[PDB]
Amino acid sequence: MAKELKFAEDARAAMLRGVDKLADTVKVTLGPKGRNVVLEKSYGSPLITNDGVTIAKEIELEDHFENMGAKLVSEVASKTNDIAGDGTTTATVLTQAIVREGLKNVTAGANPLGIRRGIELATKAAVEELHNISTVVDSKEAIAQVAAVSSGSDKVGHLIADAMEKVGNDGVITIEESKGIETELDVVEGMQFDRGYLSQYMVTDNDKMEAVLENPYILITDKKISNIQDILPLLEQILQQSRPLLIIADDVDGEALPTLVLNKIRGTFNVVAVKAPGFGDRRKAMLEDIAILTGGTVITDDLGLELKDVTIENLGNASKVVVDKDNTTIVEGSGEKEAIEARVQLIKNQIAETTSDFDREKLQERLAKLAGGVAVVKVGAATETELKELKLRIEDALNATRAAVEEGMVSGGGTALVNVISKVSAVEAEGDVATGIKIVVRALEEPIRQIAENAGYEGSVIVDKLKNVELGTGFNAATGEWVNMVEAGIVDPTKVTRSALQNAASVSALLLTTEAVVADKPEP
Amino acid sequence: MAKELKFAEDARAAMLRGVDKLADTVKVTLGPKGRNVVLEKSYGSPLITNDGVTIAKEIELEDHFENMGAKLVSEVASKTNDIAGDGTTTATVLTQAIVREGLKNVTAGANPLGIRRGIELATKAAVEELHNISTVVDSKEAIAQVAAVSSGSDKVGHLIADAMEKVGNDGVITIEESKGIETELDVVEGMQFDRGYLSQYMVTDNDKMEAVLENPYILITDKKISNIQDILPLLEQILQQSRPLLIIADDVDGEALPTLVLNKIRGTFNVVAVKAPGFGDRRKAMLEDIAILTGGTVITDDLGLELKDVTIENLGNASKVVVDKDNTTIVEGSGEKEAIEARVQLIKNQIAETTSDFDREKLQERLAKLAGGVAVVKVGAATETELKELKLRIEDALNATRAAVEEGMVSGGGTALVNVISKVSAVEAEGDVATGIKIVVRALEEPIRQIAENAGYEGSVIVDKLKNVELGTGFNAATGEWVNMVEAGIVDPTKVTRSALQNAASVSALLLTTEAVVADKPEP
Amino acid sequence: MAKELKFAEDARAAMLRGVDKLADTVKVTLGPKGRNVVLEKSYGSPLITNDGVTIAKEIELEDHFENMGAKLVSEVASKTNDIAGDGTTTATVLTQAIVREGLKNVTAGANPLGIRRGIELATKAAVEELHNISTVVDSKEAIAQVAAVSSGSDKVGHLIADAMEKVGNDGVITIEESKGIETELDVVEGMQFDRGYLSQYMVTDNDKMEAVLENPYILITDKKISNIQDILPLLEQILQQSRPLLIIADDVDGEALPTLVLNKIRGTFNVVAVKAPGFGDRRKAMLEDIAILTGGTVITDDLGLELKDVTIENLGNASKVVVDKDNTTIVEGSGEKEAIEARVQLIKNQIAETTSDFDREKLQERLAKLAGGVAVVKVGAATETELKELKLRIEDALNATRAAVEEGMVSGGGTALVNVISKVSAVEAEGDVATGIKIVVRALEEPIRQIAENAGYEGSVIVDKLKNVELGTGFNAATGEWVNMVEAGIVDPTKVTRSALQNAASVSALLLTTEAVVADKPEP
Repeated sequence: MAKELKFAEDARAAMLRGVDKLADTVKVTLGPKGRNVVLEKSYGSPLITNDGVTIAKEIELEDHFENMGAKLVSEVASKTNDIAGDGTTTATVLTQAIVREGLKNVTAGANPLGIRRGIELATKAAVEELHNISTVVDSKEAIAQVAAVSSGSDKVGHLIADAMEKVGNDGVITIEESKGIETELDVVEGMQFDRGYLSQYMVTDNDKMEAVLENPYILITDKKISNIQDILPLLEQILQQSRPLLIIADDVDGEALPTLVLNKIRGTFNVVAVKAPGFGDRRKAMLEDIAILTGGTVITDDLGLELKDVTIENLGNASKVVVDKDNTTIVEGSGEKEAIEARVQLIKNQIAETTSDFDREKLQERLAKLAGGVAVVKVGAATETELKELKLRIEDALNATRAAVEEGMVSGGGTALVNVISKVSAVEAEGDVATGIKIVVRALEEPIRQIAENAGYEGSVIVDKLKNVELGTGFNAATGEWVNMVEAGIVDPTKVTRSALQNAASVSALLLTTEAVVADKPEP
Repeated sequence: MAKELKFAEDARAAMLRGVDKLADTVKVTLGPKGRNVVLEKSYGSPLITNDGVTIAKEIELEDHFENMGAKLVSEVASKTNDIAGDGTTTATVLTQAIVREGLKNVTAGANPLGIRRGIELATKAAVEELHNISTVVDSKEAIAQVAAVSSGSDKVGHLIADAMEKVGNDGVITIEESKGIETELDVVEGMQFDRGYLSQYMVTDNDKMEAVLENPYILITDKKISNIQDILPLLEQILQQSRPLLIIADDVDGEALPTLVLNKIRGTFNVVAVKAPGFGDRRKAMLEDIAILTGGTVITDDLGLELKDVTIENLGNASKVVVDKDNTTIVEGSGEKEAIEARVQLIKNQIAETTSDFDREKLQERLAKLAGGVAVVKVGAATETELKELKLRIEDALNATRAAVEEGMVSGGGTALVNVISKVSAVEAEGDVATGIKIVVRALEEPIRQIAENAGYEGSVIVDKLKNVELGTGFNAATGEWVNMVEAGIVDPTKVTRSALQNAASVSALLLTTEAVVADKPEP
Repeated sequence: MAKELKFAEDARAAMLRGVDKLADTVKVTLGPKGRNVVLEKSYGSPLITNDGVTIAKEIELEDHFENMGAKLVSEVASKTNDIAGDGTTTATVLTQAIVREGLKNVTAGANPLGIRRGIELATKAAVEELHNISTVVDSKEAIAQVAAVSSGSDKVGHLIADAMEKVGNDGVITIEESKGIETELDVVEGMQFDRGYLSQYMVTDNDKMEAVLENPYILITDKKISNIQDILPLLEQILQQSRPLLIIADDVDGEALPTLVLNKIRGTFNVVAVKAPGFGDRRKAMLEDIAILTGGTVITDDLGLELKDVTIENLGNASKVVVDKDNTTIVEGSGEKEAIEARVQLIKNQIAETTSDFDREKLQERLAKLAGGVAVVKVGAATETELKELKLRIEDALNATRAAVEEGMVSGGGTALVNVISKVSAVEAEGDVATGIKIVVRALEEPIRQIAENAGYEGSVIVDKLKNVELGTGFNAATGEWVNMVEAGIVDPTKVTRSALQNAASVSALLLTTEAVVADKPEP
């Protein structure tokens, strides 16, 4: 339908207007003293919240160009919302500030390519500085503290610590609801691999996006399943058993996939199909590993097994299977422990025998996945509301604990961002590159200033005083007192801040170079 | 519907307005330092890109006459985007410049026929000059180097070189996805002929427009298939076998073609029908060759074989068949090697015996097609994303390698266009012919000037300096330094530039002679 | 008050619109077959005429910029209407054509300075060619014929021939109304010098703009008259005599000039004051000559004569004095013939004695002015209407006769303009210079084409046929037959055509270079 193509600064003007609307909607919730925002709902009472990501999701502007800007910034915040729950907001604020000042500078000349180069250089220097100054979190006690201190009550700290030690740093940790009143930690034989669901229609938990199967049947095969006829007898058998089915194949497509999607939507079959991890000869390796762990059999042409000949016996079994968008987790496989041990010993022998560091690394990955097991956290509480609250509290606590483990810990409340201003200013450049460096230097103060303003304190005073105080001491927005953030517990993960900064810088660079916007003309 | 008959200059004014809108949308992406353009999408996040052809495709204007201009220029770029990926943009810029200046000259007299004649003469002289100055690319090392450029990592250069040597200049080279991690080159018995699919509904790969069949059955016949009843038993047999079917006939039309199209759309049959290459007694020659290569049998009235009597045995077989819009490629035919060798020897004897250079050429074409085989590139990589990226990188690398092989290699960045200005100015003409010559001379500077402006440098300064530097040295837009483009690798294939220039000149000549525009009146 | 500054082409658009309006109003009267235009008058019946200069004078446009164009072209025609009565129209037509085509060319580039250079070169070449081809009119019989042709009655030819044979080509010829019925030619002692009236308020003949005095008193002095008190006794004496007074002084200014102007307006004094011809010691030379011719005395400080001491006796006397805007003519001075002869002999001796060619030339001018006398044409007729018609007929006849005498005679009806097209096209130029040459070549056909169109004949056919006929044969618009214009009497003065062409070219060059127009904003 007819476009409304537009060039020069007016397109950028509308871009900026949309971004400003979204930023003014979101940023007021930033910081511990964030103010509340009210969202309209089609049915029921309206929701009042200060959660940034939800508000950003709910925004949709009538103006097509402003809607374009809102969608852009929302998709930017999406790339960071995964870790923690605050990195989806600072990115928006930084993006708004950078875009505004860059547009103003470009209006007066200032070749945009130089601005983009300067922004990238400043961002790289800032990332390097952030990785430089950081409280490395690797001690068990420090990890337990960090887990508990953020939101993890107190017991969650020790629980996460013990599970993290037992399964390792990359070990799989799962959270479950215990029927009792006590939360317990269990380590069992399990399998998690980077293969998400083939479609969102078979998602069991819409809120968590994850597909949850309890005591499901597991189909293990290296063949490609494009025909639903190849599995109809097994489908009928499983329907007779009325149990969930997990499908692990090379690829499920064609007519079989829509048929299974329709059956799942209608509730006829609780079936989930995912792609087989690995490729080539490697794929059969952990296919056999999964077969051993679950007690099932890999359906491959090498063994002379056909899809139509698959019975219930050949199917793998497990207590629980969790499938997210990108990974599939298996809990308590029904395979024999001795067979799993033999497979582990075989992989260890291969590792001791292999000479290729790549092949050794892959075999080590398989060995760690097989032997590390899965940590199971059976959360127990007196009431279902208590159980749900504890589950939610444990989830983000675990996420933040992992984020701290990989990268580290730095000063919270945006103090780290100001702490790296000097290094960025130390970067040498000329012309538009220097202009972009100054742009980033000015914009880096936005989070702390905005937090101070939200608490009623003058932002400029806070910024100036922070620039002249000792490193490690910032501004406590909750109390208005200058204390040690590390001692006061106002700490944020390094990964969150660096990811937000990288995303904001990249997207601002992309937007500043925009010259023509093609949009759909509103229908009269 | 109602028409909006409009004549004289205002019709050309609207023509120019539409062309100017499209050119202003497209040209900002020209050059290595091109700026990004944002396109709206009905669903999902808006797409940001600097790819010219996609942006040109997405443009649609509400004004009917401006829509005429946009569609015209888009169809112009259509003839050029096939080779490489940049010739779809320079043509638009040149067309815009020529149209604008020609309209301005025509407004003040300047009989348009003289302008068209002058434009054609200047374009012919420029094409001759471009064919004059060029780095001929025929050495194996040079071909491997050129292939190693583009993106073509480093291994693609050697792989393309070896396949090209093995199959020859016109030999068929195919790209496949190896299940392993390594990319391998294979030469097999194959068949490609200039016969595309009969309809786009049976296209398996919409993105590549190509029809892909894996281990398909091949129907070989010289008869015309207008009735679906003639093939129903064979269709049922193939449906029982659940394999793809390839149909090679004189013509498939009538009721059989829509029936097959509907079956393919519904997924009932993975059938593809194409016309038989060759005509008269010649057609049966490559028909028998295809039957020998695939192991099938030609269904012809000479042999007493009827369409309803065709069985699975008489059908040709191959590992893979690729059908594009204009050509059909067969990979790994199942026919006996000895029979193919006997056919090759027979064709060689015919060549040594034939006295007609036309018949000898046709027999030589058959012999080379049969004996050269098909180069198969089985691309292997660790990840599917890596495999897809490598496949895409190899595709355009092969296309550019062939384009350089046929024509040659010249300076990139539009330097070659300026390098031929002197020869065009040397063309002698008078009156409107000379006016058109000056028009083309002025317009030829548009690509380099636009590229310089996109990088922030003054276009006029760059043009003037380039006109006075030694041949072979141009302007590096990436760095702003005057270096040797051949040494610096800023090189563009001769075919791309000459095709863009020819298309732009022809279409501008057609447009400048327009006097009346008939367009549908918008419905109130 | 407020301006309405406007730049670029729109100012030139307004200028072109105004010029086009004026040209469309004027050019319709061009040619012998010209049509009649009707003008409005405040009182009485509206006047219908085909006289170009009157119509151009009456034009006044409400739009300010179009008014500027009309005033410009009118001031151009002003410089040309002085000679003959047709050169005030061809200039306008040529100006319109040149301006239109030049504006159209400039709109599409074509640096205006090159256009102006080309126009000037073409005009210079055309003027040279016109001076090349011409029928030189110097024979007495040819002069008499040229006087006879046009209107010239028949006797006026012989009368003018005898007159300018007696007084010379540059001799002063005067026209008077004889009380009898016969027109008579008389040669008397007179004096004409290039000194017009100091103000238009003392003009006696408004229609002829000339100041006419019958038997006036002549004041001859070299002093400057700024005080009216210096001449009050003489003014009273002349008022007692009730005769006109002529004042010849170095300069009359201050309070005396407005006082004399007021007296003349009120009719109290029929006084005219003009500046003294000559400068330095030279001025007193013709001052003494005038005193001798008129019988008066020069009032100078050398002779000890004061302005207040001037009496009636010291004043010069003549039968008639005619004062135009630029020259003052004295008829039948009352000075002694013997004294004039002695002065003439003295000047002849000085000429024979002087060695400076400049001084000899000045003395020769004085001698010719003193000795050649003044030709007096006493026109007689039966009725006053006949006398006035004959006077008017003799006036323009004499003017055209002089114009032919100085320059020559060429083909009329615009034929001469086309006859020089080949030479103009032969001028070598490049770029915008050549473009301006083509502009002038195209525009030179406008007069003949317009004349043909006014008579109903197709202009293009006439132009094409005229370009291919022998020189000296043109198109007779009156009859539509191709005859010899010289034989048919369709002849125009060379001076008229060349002056019109020069004025049109100069003004077109000035207008084409216009870039900003400052005009008075209309009052709301």
